[PDB]
Amino acid sequence: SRVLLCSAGHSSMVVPEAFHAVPEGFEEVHVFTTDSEKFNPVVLNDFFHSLPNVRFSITKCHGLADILNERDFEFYQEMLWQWYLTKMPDNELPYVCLSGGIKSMSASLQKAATLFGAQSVFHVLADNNPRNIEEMFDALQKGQIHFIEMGYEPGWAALRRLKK
Amino acid sequence: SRVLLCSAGHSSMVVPEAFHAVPEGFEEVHVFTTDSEKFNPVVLNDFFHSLPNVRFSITKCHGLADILNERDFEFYQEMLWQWYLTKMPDNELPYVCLSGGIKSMSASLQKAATLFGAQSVFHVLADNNPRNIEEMFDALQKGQIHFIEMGYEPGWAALRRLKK
RNA sequence: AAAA
Repeated sequence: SRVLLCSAGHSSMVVPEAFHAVPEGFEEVHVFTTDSEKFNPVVLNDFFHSLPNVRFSITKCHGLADILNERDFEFYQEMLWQWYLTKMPDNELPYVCLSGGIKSMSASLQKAATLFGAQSVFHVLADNNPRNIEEMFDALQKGQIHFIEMGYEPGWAALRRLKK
Repeated sequence: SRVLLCSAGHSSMVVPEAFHAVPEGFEEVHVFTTDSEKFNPVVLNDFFHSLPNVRFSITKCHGLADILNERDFEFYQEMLWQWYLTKMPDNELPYVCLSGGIKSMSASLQKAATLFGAQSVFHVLADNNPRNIEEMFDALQKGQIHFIEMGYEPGWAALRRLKK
């Protein structure tokens, strides 16, 4: 199974855009984000539940709305890394999109990909930042969505073993 | 010399906020950004023109307006790391603010700090994102500007010698 | 998705 791992922020369209980084799409899409109300899950649940062959989940860093100090970041990172281990497939490395969330959320996800492994680690950028699924598809058909591979990450099998 | 190194984006207020990460201020602030016309330095230059004793410079990634693909990122990263070596002080590590620019710009800056060294690597966060100098001074008074330390970076003395 |  191809599995996509993503952080999310306010812009609802980055995870859907990231879902199109690969022609086949993805079998599983998993999101990690804060408890902030600046993240609205409804658009994500609507779109991904309407796709037939896709397992979708949103995991919140429970009790944390914002990363405002060092303890917040540490708590977020601990929850993200355990989440990464839980959601990644058993016989393959996941795909990882970094574009969602705040910079430090994204950098923590990059570090996780480096330690545990990622088949692909990528940014998605949009010329005109589509606001909804219809504009996303319009942007895709016009070649206005760009995917930037930051690099394959082998990770350490000695760390992937720890998921048990 | 306390020196601040910063990526810059379209929110012109992150660098003047970062200037206040340390009570004694910075003797030098150096900014690196893209060559896109969507970069308006005016409010940035206003702030440091009212601190004429601070050494201040803006360096552009000549020819690169955006990071749209892997070659764009790689060219950005090579100039950024050259500039980091050029700007960092001779006998102590610089301070590094990560909050400006797009995520990939910021990740490349953090990698440079990891490699060449940084006394401090921090994000600057604002409760309500000032848009102008007066709003920022108000937010600083009221403690609405937050600073997150991501970590001291010793770097490698063997790489620092290469500024020769 | 250039302070989410």
